[PDB]
Amino acid sequence: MIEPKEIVDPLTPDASESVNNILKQSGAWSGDDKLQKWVRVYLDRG
Amino acid sequence: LWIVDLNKSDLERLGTSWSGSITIGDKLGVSLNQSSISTLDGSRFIAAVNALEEKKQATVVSRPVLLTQENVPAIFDNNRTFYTKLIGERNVALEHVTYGTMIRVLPRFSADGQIEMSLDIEDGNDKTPQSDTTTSVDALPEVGRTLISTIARVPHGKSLLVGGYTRDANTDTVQSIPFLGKLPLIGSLFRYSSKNKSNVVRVFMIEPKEIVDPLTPDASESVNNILKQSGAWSGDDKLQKWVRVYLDRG
Amino acid sequence: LWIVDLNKSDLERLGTSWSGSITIGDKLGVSLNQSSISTLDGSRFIAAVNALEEKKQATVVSRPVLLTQENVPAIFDNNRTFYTKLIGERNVALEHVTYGTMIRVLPRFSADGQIEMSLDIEDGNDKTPQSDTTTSVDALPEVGRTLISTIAR
Amino acid sequence: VPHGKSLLVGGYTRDANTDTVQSIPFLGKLPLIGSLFRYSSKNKSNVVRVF
Amino acid sequence: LWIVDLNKSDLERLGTSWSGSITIGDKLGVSLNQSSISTLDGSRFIAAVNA
Repeated sequence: MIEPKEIVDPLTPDASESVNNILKQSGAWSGDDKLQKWVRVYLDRG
Repeated sequence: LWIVDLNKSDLERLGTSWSGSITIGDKLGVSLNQSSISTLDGSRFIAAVNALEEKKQATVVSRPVLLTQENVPAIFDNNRTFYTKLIGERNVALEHVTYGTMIRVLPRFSADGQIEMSLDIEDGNDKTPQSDTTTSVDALPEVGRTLISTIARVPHGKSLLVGGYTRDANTDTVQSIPFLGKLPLIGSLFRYSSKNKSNVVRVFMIEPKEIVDPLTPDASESVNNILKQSGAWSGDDKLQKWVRVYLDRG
Repeated sequence: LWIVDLNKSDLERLGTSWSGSITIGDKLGVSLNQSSISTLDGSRFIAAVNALEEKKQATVVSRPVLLTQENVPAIFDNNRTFYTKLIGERNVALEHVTYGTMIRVLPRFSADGQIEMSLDIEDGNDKTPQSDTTTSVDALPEVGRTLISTIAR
Repeated sequence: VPHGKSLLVGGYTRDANTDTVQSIPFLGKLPLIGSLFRYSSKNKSNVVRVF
Repeated sequence: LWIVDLNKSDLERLGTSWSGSITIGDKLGVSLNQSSISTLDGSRFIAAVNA
């Protein structure tokens, strides 16, 4: 079966906001690390 | 680029299954649920019992980041090469396969401030067959890949869903002996029942943004805090400071 | 694109089947429902009994999603490659087969607001023969595919 | 880049968390004997590479 | 050019897993969580423990 549709708006909530809820729930989150926060602060700027 | 991958599973087996042969007084023999009887003539009845109850869960979130300019093609690549020895005589060669994450993008600003991109995404890994059989030592890395080629246009700071894949499944079997499987307290030794369930989700998301400022704090300042915290710092050495004073001038 | 796959089954065997040989006083022998008697001369009668009653059910729902623009061909691909070692001498090569889900679409808006598409769908998987025989260790992945090529609006 | 400043060119992160639980269906729920039949594993990783 | 690479991990296994064969009076045999019984007919039950 085929079901097409037209996209006019971006994702809500953002792609970087739904991932931070997956990592906190599954327990794989490491944004609170003392050693890795010196470099992950560049990538998670937004 | 975000690559989110989730899994879930369930499994339960409980029951027996009778299959064997017998020999009754070297003049007549009785088989049960078999095809070959002669090579299993000296054996006996087998009551294979199964009991298991399994749960599972797995999340993987991977993210490559790449920086480029307007109208300039860029490549990020993180691969793995597998070399094999084709023992010929004439055109002897080292043949190789390659698999891994790979992005090739060509960004461009529109008139409104949105960013249009021409994407070529590949995300592959190595699928493993059973390790106990002989085909794990030869040149058989079963590779599974995932290719996406499209064109999307996102505003500055927002995001779009480019690809995706879901899969749901549920199987269940029930076996029994026709009359003995309905006994009240003895009939549990003859039935059999299995189940299965899985839920897989993979998505690909794109989030571009515009860079106008350099890093703050500097790249040589965030590294000196990593080396001091992890204990790998050697800028206080008596012997290596005569040469490391040229490189760490700033 | 939705790919729905359902199954159902039923099975019941119940009964015996007699097939064997005998030797009566080293001067006459009696066979029963056989063709070869000489290589089964030292054996006996066999009463193969079968008893089974099986039910089954299986559902699979798979769904690939792809995003593109007007008049732009796009590809989604989720495959699996099987490498084999053809031990030749001259044109030695790694030969490979490939199977998996694959969509190639070319969307286009009509004048009324409907979306016409030019589809090329492939959905394949790996069929498995009996594991106990020797042909499970060589390069025999029996592949079954499903190809569809059409135009819909 | 300006003179003396810096820029982030590449990058890669990866996070993972798996956990399995196996048991025997009835013997795995005994109070003091049922520990000899269960099984449980875990895993976690966090990788960061930058250029 | 700076190339920074960090890692982290965690792992814990605890439990048993029963898989073996038996022979009861040379007329009937019982397997448990196996596929091949004939080449493991002279063996016993195995309780693989992990910690």
